[PDB]
Amino acid sequence: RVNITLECTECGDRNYITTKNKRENPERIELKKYCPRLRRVTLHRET
Amino acid sequence: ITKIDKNKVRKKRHARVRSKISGTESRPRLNVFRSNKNIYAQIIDDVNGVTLASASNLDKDFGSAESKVDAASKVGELVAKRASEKGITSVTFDRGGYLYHGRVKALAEAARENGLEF
Amino acid sequence: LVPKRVKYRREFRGNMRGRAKGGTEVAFGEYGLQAVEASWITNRQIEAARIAMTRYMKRGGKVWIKIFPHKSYTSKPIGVRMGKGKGAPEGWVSPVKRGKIMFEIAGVPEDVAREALRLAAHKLPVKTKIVKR
Amino acid sequence: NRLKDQYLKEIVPALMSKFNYDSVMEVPKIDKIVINTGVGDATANAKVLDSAVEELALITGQKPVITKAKNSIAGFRLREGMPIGAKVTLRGERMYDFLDKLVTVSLPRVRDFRGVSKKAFDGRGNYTLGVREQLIFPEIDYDQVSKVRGMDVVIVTTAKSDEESHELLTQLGMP
Amino acid sequence: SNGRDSESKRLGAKRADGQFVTGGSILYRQRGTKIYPGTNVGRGGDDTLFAKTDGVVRFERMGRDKKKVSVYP
Amino acid sequence: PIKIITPDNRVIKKGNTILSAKETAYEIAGRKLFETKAFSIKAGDKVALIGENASGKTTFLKEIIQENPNLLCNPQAKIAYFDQELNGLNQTKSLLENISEISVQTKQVNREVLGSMHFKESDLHKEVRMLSGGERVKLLLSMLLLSDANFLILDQPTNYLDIYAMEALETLIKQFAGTVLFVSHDRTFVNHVAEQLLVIENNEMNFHRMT
Amino acid sequence: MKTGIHPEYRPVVFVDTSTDFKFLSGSTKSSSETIKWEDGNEYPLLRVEISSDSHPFYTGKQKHATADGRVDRFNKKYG
RNA sequence: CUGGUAGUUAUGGCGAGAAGGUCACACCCGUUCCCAUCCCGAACACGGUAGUUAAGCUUCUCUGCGCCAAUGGUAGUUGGGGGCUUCCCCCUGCGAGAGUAGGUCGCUGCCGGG
RNA sequence: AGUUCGGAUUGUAGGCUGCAACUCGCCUACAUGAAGCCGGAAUCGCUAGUAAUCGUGGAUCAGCAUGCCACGGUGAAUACG
RNA sequence: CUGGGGCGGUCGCCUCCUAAAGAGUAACGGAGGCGCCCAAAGGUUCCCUCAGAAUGGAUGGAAAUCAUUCGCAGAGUGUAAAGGCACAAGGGAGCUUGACUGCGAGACUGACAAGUCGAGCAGGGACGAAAGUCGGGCUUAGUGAUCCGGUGGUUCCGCAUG
RNA sequence: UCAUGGAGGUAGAGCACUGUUUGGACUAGGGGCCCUUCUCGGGUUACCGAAUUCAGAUAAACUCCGAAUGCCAUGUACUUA
RNA sequence: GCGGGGUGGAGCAGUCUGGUAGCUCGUCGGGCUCAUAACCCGAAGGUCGUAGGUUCAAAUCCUGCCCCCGCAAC
Ligand SMILES: Nc1ncnc2c1ncn2[C@@H]1O[C@H](COP(=O)(O)OP(=O)(O)OP(=O)(O)O)[C@@H](O)[C@H]1O
Ligand SMILES: [K+]
Ligand SMILES: [Mg+2]
Ligand SMILES: [Mg+2]
Ligand SMILES: [Mg+2]
Ligand SMILES: [Mg+2]
Ligand SMILES: [Mg+2]
Ligand SMILES: [Mg+2]
Ligand SMILES: [Mg+2]
Ligand SMILES: [Mg+2]
Repeated sequence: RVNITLECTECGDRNYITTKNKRENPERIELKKYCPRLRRVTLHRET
Repeated sequence: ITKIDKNKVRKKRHARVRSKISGTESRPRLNVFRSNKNIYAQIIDDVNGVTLASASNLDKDFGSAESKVDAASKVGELVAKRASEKGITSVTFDRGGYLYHGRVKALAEAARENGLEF
Repeated sequence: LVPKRVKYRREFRGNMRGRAKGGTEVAFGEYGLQAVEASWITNRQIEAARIAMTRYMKRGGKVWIKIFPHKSYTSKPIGVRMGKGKGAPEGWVSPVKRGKIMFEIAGVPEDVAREALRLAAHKLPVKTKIVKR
Repeated sequence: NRLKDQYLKEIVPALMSKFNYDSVMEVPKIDKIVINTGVGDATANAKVLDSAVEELALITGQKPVITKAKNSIAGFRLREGMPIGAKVTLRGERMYDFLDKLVTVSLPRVRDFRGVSKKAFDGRGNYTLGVREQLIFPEIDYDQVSKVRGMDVVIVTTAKSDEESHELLTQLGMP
Repeated sequence: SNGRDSESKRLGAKRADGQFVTGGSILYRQRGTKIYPGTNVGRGGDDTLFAKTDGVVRFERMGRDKKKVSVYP
Repeated sequence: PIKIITPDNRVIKKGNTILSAKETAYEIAGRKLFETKAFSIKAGDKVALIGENASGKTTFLKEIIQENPNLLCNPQAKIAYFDQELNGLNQTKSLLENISEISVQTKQVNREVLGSMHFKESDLHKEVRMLSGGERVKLLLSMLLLSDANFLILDQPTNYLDIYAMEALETLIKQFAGTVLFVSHDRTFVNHVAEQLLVIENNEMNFHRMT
Repeated sequence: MKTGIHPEYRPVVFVDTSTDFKFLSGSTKSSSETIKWEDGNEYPLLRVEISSDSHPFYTGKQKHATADGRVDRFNKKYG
């Protein structure tokens, strides 16, 4: 169970921090979250 | 066996609906009651409880026999008419505890087609 | 007497204000022992009174002990200051209020009954009287 | 619809002229049959369901649902949520076919078939038995059964009492 | 062994029946819905009943074993 | 330490002929590999199989499991094979799946054997793609031990094992109730384990009840 | 019923091969035979041993009272 | 009158008993289409009215359970004052719970067919 | 090849003997088919017609022998010391 | 801190009782918990409802699973307890990521620091036909100042100018 | 202060839950005398006995109930600072 | 009350790191011997004090009790 920055793929800008269990979710999470630079929803993956 | 009462389980669902919907003058509730022979329908406000308008497949007018589903469409069109007459433009649909699948969805979309807005 | 299982070991002392809530009216037995003043009554006192009554009745009659020692009490040992926690439980008691019928008898005559209840009362820290159905 | 035809032809008039009903709808019917294995062995092996499910579906003609435990029990080494046995609900044409097959073919195949207990009534008007060993049914071979187990057969009725239920099942052919 | 407690959370009511109240005001802090939310009233994440429009507080009975609160201008 | 815990599969009589193989010259692409001089293998035999590289060993094992009539394994033998290149696993399945499908045995027993191979709780849901070269070997051997087999047959299990696991495997093969036919270029392991020897030399296969 | 889930289930004619009692009902097993019983339809034929038409509990059952056991055997051997 | 739809703290319910009806509400019939079930046309969903008031449902009867429910008193109590002070008594005001007399098979409102 | 090996053990039915075959005889038929796939540490007989091996007979005895005492048939290896 | 000091215990956060029917309320007063977890144990849309008993039943028994009946909750509510919840906040399924960005009239609490609730506005989305709900979880604990360092980013500065 | 409207669960009371408990009915089951007996099942024992149920007691951390007071406010009432 | 421990008959591990029963002596049996010992060959003997928990599974991790050896208290 670990804290996780989430960076945008179009920007590379770390828009969010959240958590995951590092065993039950062993991969870089991907989630669709708003990027305020672009002012649209965008796919963010873990760093 | 004690069989079910369809109407009672229907009203249990209808309470799930009504815990999130009620009617007001600005935006009444459009209730759909369904039977095996016909469909009844009403437009009512709950602050007052006067059924502002209505329609049904039991009337002396407009009768037809297209396996009850296009009859449902007719009831939708007819509440749309009879409500736009009395000034209503906006309401919240109440599926009565029935699903938004068949006769009910047909009623609804006939209303949406004619002069009635959700 | 003791309660077998207790949820909270340590418990406040309480009050004995007011007349007894119920149990003032002897119901089961013919004769009974009424408390006129309030007091605590221990399991030991109940045991003593019961045995004395039963010996004078020589295994006759039917006895009822209405009260039970639910509550507990602590005492700190000697040489121990105040504080550093509440004491350990030592004994079980019944807070008896005035009017309460602590003991009842059926199954024996007037004389035997009155005399056995008299013998019982002297083991108790409460002023009593004796009362019939 | 051998036995449904039979039912509506002969037994409803016969049974209502016996029990003297005030209408044609007081007359009993079979609502349903419910078959249930009751597997507890599945705590320790997964192959057992893999046998029983296929075997019921062959015996019955529609897939069984694996039922699960409502609560956890340590005396059976049983955690909640585990899969315990399977069941089927047969209604209509297939319950009638199942009774047809049953009395016609499989009940006689039992070792010493001298009928079945008439006292086995729930008190409300339904009946239950249990096939001790599933090889009694023809749809399944003996050479496929690694290990035998039984299953409860519930015959549910709209009958209000044991008498009416027994007469229904006697007219349909249950000994 | 023992001897720890938590800071008390100042629960209970915060405005009275008949008391005018500005929007957003807190009306009843609580755990769960010891008082249900009513008319012009919400329930927050921590179950607090707050007013949504300017108005006058009113405590009102629902069915027997339950209560609510409403705000009426 | 590691040691393997084996379920009591079947205990057929020591001395029963498990495999009768008659004398026969073999060839896979036409080219001769060797000549078998005939022999038999009994139950309880810890048969080593020895040879250089490209000697005919893996080929011979494939012939066994394909049931050449020149190599009659008796019935009730219950073969169980381990390959040099680990094809016996399904690279799709997790290992609890891969081993709970092929285990005839109880879940508890399945987990006991995995524990005896020293797989942690974290590992059960890993892909076979996701495993050490040694853990894959342990998977196939644990799967082989859960299968009800009375006749193990093992082409080079010494490959990606450490000292602890090689000692535990030595113990296994040396204590194993059934019968076993293994290959290994470890002289140490084969000396420690070999009760009997199958030898390929100069295109001549032979058999010896020696070490 | 759904599609694909349930097994092949079809109307099949049982026949008691003790007395040729014919009887239609649904099942999921050919027994590698077919007939056209009840003219107007094909039906596979799931032949079988004893049926309700022949079982002794549904019919006569006094049979197989063959010997009393050891007694007639003694008296038959020694007169 | 009846089918929906509401409000009202169960005096509104639970239970029991009785009468009626494809005008409606139903049960029922079927799965041919939509769509459906860890399986199942039971449910949902669709298409129909052959049989029925058995049950749901409408109406009516009841005090068995439940619910409500005073009056009077008792408890406890604010304030004041007394003592003999594990506690208690008195004056004024308020005032239960329990229990009892008694009430209850609902009461109001809207729309549509007949 | 646990085999047409092996032949136990058991079931049924027979035969003899003897007043009598359960305890408790022997033999037969059918069926069953056990253990055993050459024996740990140790230990025994034998130098020639012997050892090994095969059958036979006698006594005791109604019946009851793998035991005992005699019989012949076949017939070796080895002895440095 | 401390019924002298000391030993022993405790030191921060949550929950009950004490706490005297608003709130608050002490003690080396009585009881327990926390320093997490969950990628579904969240969001929505739809669906339904538990414990336990009575029997009837093949392995299967006091008690696995099944049928009928009774049953306002005697269950469950990730976890302590209190409050609350069955017109769900309890259970399944589908689709998803609102476990969003900017903020926030106004209130609670409160020495300060801080903590708490927040309708609603805008942006751009998820679910749903729609209404509408969604700024984590039934609620209340799950945490720690600055100073100093590190990482990423930036139409900021850059000791004469670049 | 008066009137009016409200939150609130104390005192008390009560047992409608949870615990503690008395007496009675009744019992799964344990101990013994045993009948037996593959101790299988019975004669069963007041020697106990989970629970279940009827009546009656008890509660700071129990509540179907529930005051007085005190608190919040509203008012134009009536005084007062 | 505080520490150690409780595992075949004895002494000791193994526990911390869940699947693994071990070392020495001894016991029983058979051999050697005139017999005993020693030696050689085989075998048995522990459900890990106990009652409950957690876990797929416990000597092993958690809890209560009961015992033994020390140290204190008395
Ligand atoms: N299917 C085949 N087709 C052609 N040649 C083959 C095939 N299988 C094996 N061979 C050849 O046969 C020879 C020996 O084969 P195999 O791999 O079985 O040997 P081995 O003794 O088991 O070797 P190793 O232990 O190194 O794997 C090699 O030359 C190999 O290339
Ligand atoms: K006295
Ligand atoms: Mg929250
Ligand atoms: Mg590696
Ligand atoms: Mg010589
Ligand atoms: Mg307070
Ligand atoms: Mg510069
Ligand atoms: Mg009190
Ligand atoms: Mg109290
Ligand atoms: Mg172990």
